[PDB]
Amino acid sequence: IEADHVGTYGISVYQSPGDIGQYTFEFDGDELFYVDLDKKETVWMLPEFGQLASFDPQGGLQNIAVVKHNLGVLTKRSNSTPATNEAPQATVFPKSPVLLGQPNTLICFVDNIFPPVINITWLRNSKSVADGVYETSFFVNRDYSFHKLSYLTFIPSDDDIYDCKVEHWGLEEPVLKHWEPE
Amino acid sequence: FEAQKAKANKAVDGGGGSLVPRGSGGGGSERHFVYQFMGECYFTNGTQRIRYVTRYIYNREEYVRYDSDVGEHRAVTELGRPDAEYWNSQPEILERTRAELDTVCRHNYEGPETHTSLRRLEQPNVVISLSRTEALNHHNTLVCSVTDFYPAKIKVRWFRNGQEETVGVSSTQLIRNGDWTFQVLVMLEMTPRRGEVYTCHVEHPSLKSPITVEWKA
Ligand SMILES: *[C@@H]1O[C@H](CO)[C@@H](O)[C@H](O)[C@H]1NC(C)=O
Ligand SMILES: *[C@@H]1O[C@H](CO)[C@@H](O)[C@H](O)[C@H]1NC(C)=O
Ligand SMILES: *[C@@H]1O[C@H](CO)[C@@H](O)[C@H](O)[C@H]1NC(C)=O
Repeated sequence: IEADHVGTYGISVYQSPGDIGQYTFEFDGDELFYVDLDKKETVWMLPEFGQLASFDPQGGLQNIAVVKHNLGVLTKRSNSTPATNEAPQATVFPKSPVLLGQPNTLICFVDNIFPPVINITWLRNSKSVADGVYETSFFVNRDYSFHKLSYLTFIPSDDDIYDCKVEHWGLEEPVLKHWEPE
Repeated sequence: FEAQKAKANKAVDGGGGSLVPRGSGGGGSERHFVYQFMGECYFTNGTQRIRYVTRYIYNREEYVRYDSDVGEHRAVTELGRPDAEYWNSQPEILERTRAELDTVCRHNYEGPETHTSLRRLEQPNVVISLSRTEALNHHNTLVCSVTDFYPAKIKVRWFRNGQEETVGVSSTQLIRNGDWTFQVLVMLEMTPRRGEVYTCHVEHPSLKSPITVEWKA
């Protein structure tokens, strides 16, 4: 609510089926960094940022344990009521203007994701391409749902085309968001 | 600068109370459970008025909370009561949280956040183009792209070989890209005529002076 800058910290998410965890720090809608729970290390999104600030990775692991604990409880304390699935959206768009031959990044914005278990796949003329592909941590939404981003590093050409493929237990079948320079 | 983390308090025993039916859902899912904690703390006017709010969400419902303008944990829903009371009784628990407004918030703003977020100035790229299918018919659009900028406060304006034009002007919304940079598109419905010089005026993010790009004749 009413406030210039907003610092979202210690965001700890955990999912019962699957021992699935995510620990993140956000600022004004932007990810400061996330802690790999496996590698056990702070990963900043802006490497410049990492060189000026630091975070102890054990803090994040430490919080997941709590979150992990707390879940079971509420789970119990709640006659084991499952979470209701939702239908996510999808918007694709280029980082910068299309200019054939010149490197560009295709962005696939997904919002209203819940639960935080989604599959996002890039399709180049129907060819599940994987490489030069990047993805972001789940972002917090007001209604406690989420939204994630995927990035496709590509070379534009007025011939081939693309299609961001989204799969979520909330959609009867994969949603296809088509984008093309033409 | 080391950033401080907001801590989550443990949920009391939690016997496993049977929460009578409500308004669930279905028609295409499975059995899943999601927990969420976050130490959101609101800044305004420098670090003069902070407000710390820790929320614990079950599935997708905030069940317990801690507001800084309350000074204690308040159950947002019945299944919170257990937690709200216990945490409000332990000085070890409630006084530590009560302290995050400075240790886990004023600290971060003044420390990491100022030497990082608050100093992020990325100047915007700008170039104009020609769209709207073919020429004179009802189609002749000029698009000025303002990309890869940050912070978000920005102002973009069109100009017809002289004055500011507002009619037939359309600009997208903010459009975050996820990587700490913004981009906003500004279209202009027009007709090119000999000698006409259109220009796009952009300003703020990191320009000590409002930049301008011309689209000759
Ligand atoms: C996501 O990919 C995994 C990999 O096998 C698969 O098991 C799961 O069903 C997929 N979920 C969807 C539909 O997004
Ligand atoms: C607990 O869950 C069982 C199984 O869904 C349900 O039948 C029962 O109504 C719940 N407990 C209560 C409040 O009776
Ligand atoms: C409060 O101070 C900040 C300085 O960072 C300024 O941006 C803001 O305009 C001031 N209050 C308002 C909203 O007028």
